[PDB]
Amino acid sequence: NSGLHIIIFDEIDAICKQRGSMAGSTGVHDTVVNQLLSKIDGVEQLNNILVIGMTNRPDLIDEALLRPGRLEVKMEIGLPDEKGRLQILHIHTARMRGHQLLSADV
Amino acid sequence: SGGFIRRVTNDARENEMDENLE
Amino acid sequence: NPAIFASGIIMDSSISKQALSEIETRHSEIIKLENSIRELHD
Amino acid sequence: TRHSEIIKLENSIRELHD
Repeated sequence: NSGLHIIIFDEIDAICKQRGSMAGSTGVHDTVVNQLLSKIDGVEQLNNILVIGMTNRPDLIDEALLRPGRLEVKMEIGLPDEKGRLQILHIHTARMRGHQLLSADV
Repeated sequence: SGGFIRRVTNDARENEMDENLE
Repeated sequence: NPAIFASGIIMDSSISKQALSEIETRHSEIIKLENSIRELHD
Repeated sequence: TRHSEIIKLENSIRELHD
């Protein structure tokens, strides 16, 4: 019986990368990944965390960090279709429409 | 009463001093 | 071409900081206490 | 804890002096 703890990573491809690909950093970009892996799921077990990651280059992230049990739900966010564009354009003009600042011919 | 000197560098020198003060 | 840089990582931390640490100010009061009890004993 | 002990010692010394 414990609360929920959330952690958000932004631009996760800056610190986590395929192990051994980099060379010349003096070894600082090779222990960070090991610590992260050992901490998310190690000999000790946690059950009250939720980690969210965002990235623009999904192909460079470590493979051992994407197996089920560490980062399961992989989603793709893409361009909308006509209905989506209509929904966005309705969402972004409600305030103007409410106060009668939008003309009648739009 | 828990000590008499701050442990800026610990070390044996910091013990006896404290002890002496006590 | 033969042209590449390097980056350093520092293993530097040692005996406590310069006398901005409290060692000297700590040392100060002991002499005053010594004066006091010297007075009492005499 | 420092101030308490140091001021206590000084108070004792002053009492003896008086």
